[PDB]
Amino acid sequence: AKGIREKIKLVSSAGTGHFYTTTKNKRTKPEKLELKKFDPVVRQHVIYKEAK
Amino acid sequence: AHKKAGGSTRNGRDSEAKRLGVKRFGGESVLAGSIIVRQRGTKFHAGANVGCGRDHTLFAKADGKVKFEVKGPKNRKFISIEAE
RNA sequence: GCGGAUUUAGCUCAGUUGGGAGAGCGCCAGACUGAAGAUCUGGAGGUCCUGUGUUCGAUCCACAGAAUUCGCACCA
RNA sequence: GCGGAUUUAGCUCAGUUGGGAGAGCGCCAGACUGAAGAUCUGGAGGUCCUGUGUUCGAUCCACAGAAUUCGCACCA
RNA sequence: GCGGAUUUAGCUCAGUUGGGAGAGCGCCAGACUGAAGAUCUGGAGGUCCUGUGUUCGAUCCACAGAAUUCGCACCA
RNA sequence: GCGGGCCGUGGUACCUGUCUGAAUAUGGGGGGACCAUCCUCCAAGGCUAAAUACUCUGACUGACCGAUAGUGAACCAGUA
RNA sequence: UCAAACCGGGAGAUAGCUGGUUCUCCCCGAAAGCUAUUUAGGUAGCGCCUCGUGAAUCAUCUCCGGGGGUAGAGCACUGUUUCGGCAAGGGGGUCGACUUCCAACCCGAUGCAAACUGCGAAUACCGGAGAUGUUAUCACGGGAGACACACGGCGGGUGUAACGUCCGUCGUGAAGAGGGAAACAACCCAGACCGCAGCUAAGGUCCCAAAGUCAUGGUUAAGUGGGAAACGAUGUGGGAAG
RNA sequence: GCGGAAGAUGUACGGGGCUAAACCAUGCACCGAAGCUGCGGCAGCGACGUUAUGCGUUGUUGGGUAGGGGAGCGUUCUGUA
RNA sequence: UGUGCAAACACGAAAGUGGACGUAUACGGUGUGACGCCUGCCCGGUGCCGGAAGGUUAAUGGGGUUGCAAAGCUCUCGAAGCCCCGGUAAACGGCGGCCGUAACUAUAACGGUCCUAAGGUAGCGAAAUUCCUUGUCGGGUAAGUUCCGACCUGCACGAAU
RNA sequence: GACGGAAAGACCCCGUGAACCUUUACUAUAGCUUGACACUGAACAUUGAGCCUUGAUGUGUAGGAUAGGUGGGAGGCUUUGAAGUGUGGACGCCAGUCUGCAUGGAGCCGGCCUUGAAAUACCACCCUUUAAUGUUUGAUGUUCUAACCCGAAUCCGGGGACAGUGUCUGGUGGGUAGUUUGACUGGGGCGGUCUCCUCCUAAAGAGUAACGGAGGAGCACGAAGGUUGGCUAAUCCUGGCAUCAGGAGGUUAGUGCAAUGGCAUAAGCCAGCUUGACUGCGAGCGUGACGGCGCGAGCAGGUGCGAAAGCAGGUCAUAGUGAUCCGGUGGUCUGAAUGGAAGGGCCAUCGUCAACGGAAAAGGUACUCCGGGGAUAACAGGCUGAUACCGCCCAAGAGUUCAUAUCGACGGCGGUGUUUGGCACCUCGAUGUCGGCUCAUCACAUCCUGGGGCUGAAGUAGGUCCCAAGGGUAUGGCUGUUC
RNA sequence: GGCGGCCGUAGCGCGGUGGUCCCACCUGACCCCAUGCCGAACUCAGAAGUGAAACGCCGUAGCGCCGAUGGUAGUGUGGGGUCUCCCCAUGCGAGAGUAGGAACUGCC
Repeated sequence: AKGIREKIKLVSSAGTGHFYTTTKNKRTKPEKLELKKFDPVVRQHVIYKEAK
Repeated sequence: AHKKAGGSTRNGRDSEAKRLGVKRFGGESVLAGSIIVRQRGTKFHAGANVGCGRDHTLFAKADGKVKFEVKGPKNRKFISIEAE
């Protein structure tokens, strides 16, 4: 479960979209760097950022 | 880590494979049969495997790969009803 | 009877890469000491249970027999 | 016979990041002491049970065998 | 999962004056003793959990993460 | 408000126990949640006829049973 | 009466536990798997009895278009293992040549395998057409039994073993007459209305016993007519060869 | 065919008994089943005709535990004749 | 071992009650159980009791955050008892293995070496409490896994188990 | 003898049976201690907290910085109520100025206002803290006093807010009570196994068991993902085991993972670049109906890379997983009437059950009973016979020499079934156990004697073997004991 | 060498011979263009020198693969005996052995 492990659960943040996105991230650098462009159930081409 | 104790395979379960696709009636462009996954090439009836031979027939529909290196994995050249 | 262990130079015992038979003690001698003692050094002392078999060659394999010891087994 | 544990330098034992073999004691020697004692320092001392297999390389993996120990089984 | 405490040189720990990193023990050396012991003196040994931020500068502020420990929760 | 019982009673039933504690009809309660605004009705006092039950007793009836049947008991029976 | 009273009372307590369960005749006539269930000697949807409804053309005993690889065979993984020849390495004896021994490789003869192969069945089996069949196959829905087969022989697999677990073949107990085999669950032959006639099967056919002391040919002489073995034999007969 | 083969109150193929009334290799005729065929009397299923599961004809014809289905008669009382 | 008593201890739902028409040269709760010899090694691991820096220890109220209130999240503050250390084995208990010296051989005896602290000297011990054990030596008997005496490393005998 | 009649075993197992006592079991109920609320009032002392008033303002080492603080410095022009000064005092502990005190030199204000070791003026923010005082208040200890309890007729005495006690919470708690804690299993027990993937076994589809023989998964990873360019490996040989150059080399390398299958101008290696693990909705696949989940294959709209076709629904494919209730996370709907909150669902993801289709948590039972079952062992019988007993074949060797004249190894082939281990169809709806004893009935693989075979039989004396019951097998001490 | 047909018996090894027609090697890298380190790759240019590696032809069948003529063991399938076991009928026939093809064909 939660603790000191590579994989980590964190939802995205398209901004105006309805969020919803599952993507883990281990501890090997980079750190403060989510992913990239995503297309949530809303307008085409919206901001990303899985970090939170 | 490494493997040891020589031998053939390694025992499993009950084979899960069938043989759908009469290919003598209506046939939508899809996998004709079921045994092993991943394979392309045949776009129509191309039943051709080492032995006495193989065959299929009638069905006008572009593309229609097989399962894999099994029931005629080779890719022949077109075939349909008789006058679609 | 059955099962296990043991059976190497006087004594007590080590010794499985199968191809060196060895140690302690004891015995004799040397060195030392006035000398005897004890250390210390040297030498001698082995059908390494017996036969047979296995191997190029076996104390150290296999088999059979004998002895010792223990457990077990059974008495009008 | 069955299963578990154990089988590292003389003794008692640590040692799993697989790639250093180590500690205490003992033995020899140095030092010191008139000297012997005891510390202290140094060295020697280990087929790390055996064979084979696995890896680039294993004491530290796998398999087989042997020994020790315990529980169990057998015993007119 | 939630909350508290803890996370300083090998070990055990002090250190909120934000601006000295320190003590005991241990280790090495010196002095002493014939010597060894114990005192005693001296030296070495600190990514003071980690990152970032706040300040002129922080072990000693704030935030985030991790370790250890305890209570609690779960353990169809 | 605290601790319980009980109820179909759900934070929205009723009641008991401890503690606290209003206003007052220019007032207050209720309409199955809480608080200000509608509708209805007003507790913390009391009384109140009538509409079904059983079956000892009397009578009647029953396509009920028939004296190892039926009430244990048609003969001294709840007696021997 | 007590490791716990008596009587009656709320018990005709609850049980996946045992037993019980009675008239005639006629037709047909089992099984021992899966998913789930407080479920496993219980049901429901399903493998199997029966009845009603519904749909629709096969199915399979055949043939035709596919998939598997076991038996066997061959020779094959691996780990053993027979001989000879050739080449390379190490050790010992004498000469830098040769001889002897050991391990690995290749070839031929020899061959090896519970985890293989240059080759290779039977066979079961998916999909589509026929002789046969024409309404069978197949589609739906209701009500069930049901997922505790076993034993003997043969061949096994696990098993260091007990009146097994678990597979395979066959055969019976099942749902079998009649009948012979002396008797007999399964060996052989062959399948039940009544009364009756004829002819056959089982088997038997000299007598009790009903049926030929029947045909052709031969053997044994042992009365063998039936337990019998690893082993021995000028008992005897037949055949080939120096 | 034989040697390898010793044990239990009376010994033999069902018996008598048979050189075949044995046994082995064949074959023929009969007795012998509720078998097969024929004369007088059935059931279930399906087909034809039919309102009919009533008849006629036609193919199969008839063993059975557990179990399924169906017919039946003995019986009491109260209807209507 | 508990208790000066409106006591300890015990009975009852309550009211009350047994022991007290008693009172510690009392009574209640237990072990041992006579008499005689007695009496050695260890507290590393429970129960009870006492002390105790620090750690653990609800809700209301109080503080912070959250929300124009309220939920929620969180902090701070906490008796008796307990963690803390110690005493106690007439507390439940634990007492394995090895080498040397030394003997014709085996054991006992003594010291050490190791493990888990000690490893057992009084007595007496294979004893109704030791497997191995019909243990070893021996009495006794023609012979006795019986018995008695001794040794005794004491598998799983040993101290008011 | 009719496995006689009859009185349905206490041994043993079974039957998710009963009871008992008892642990380091669960859940609760008395009782004890204590805090607090109602029964606990007054006086004294201690500690914490809130509020008010009063006084001062608590922090530390050197000119480029002064100083709560900080960044700007040092003898720089204009502030409240007499004290500022230069040598003068206090109530909680340390400094700058303030008041009714008392006065001179220090100048009138001022001090103030450009020295390194002694240094600058104006209105929210870490102090905003600390120290003292008054009021309200929480906890602890002491004294006194009305309740309460006991003794006494009463007066009154003793005890004393300890209490007595009611209620509740947390901890401790054998002092008390239940096998509830599954199964398989060469009886049972000990030892080994119940989820899942992948050979052999499964006997050529399929499907198929056993504590069946072999071996593993419960994770890891942004890359071991994708694309492109170049390249192609093990291993062996030669020159220098690391490297480099040449040759041989379908490949035995490698490709994340237990194996099979696939692959080399490659899905392998190296390098660069880049990142399709996108959204929505259908058809198909798992004999035979059955969900989640998975996979192959389209369509509609759109992300990445490539010229493009095309490739992705994670890592070549097959193990790495798990419900309901509840809680934590993302848009809406929902309760006389309205606002502010607390509450109640659809889809999906994450967190735990690895005795892993899944309970929150362990144990004895000889006083036994009852309803059943062979689907449960310890004996006797039966099969087998590895063990056991005995024989045979070949025969080394021993035997002074001499296999074969006793003895007789290695190896091979058999008989008996007295021994033992023991594959559970027979009896546990039960032929109660060993041995002995006593009593009745039916047989033979024998020591002496008798008749014989071999001889390590010269003779004698012996060894071994066959035959034979005809007669005879009659006794004690320890132990319940059988050998 | 050019240009066609048939079009997996053209898998894979190996031999002879010919055309300065053709073609790779080779040679040279001024430039287009290009190599992470190397015009080796990539790309461009000229042709001194051969045929040592193409191509045209043509000679061996090793080995792979595709066909054909002959047949024992093995095996499909149903009855017979027999202690086991074996036999018969019938459809084929392990594997060995004898051969076929290394291109074929038109035109300049």
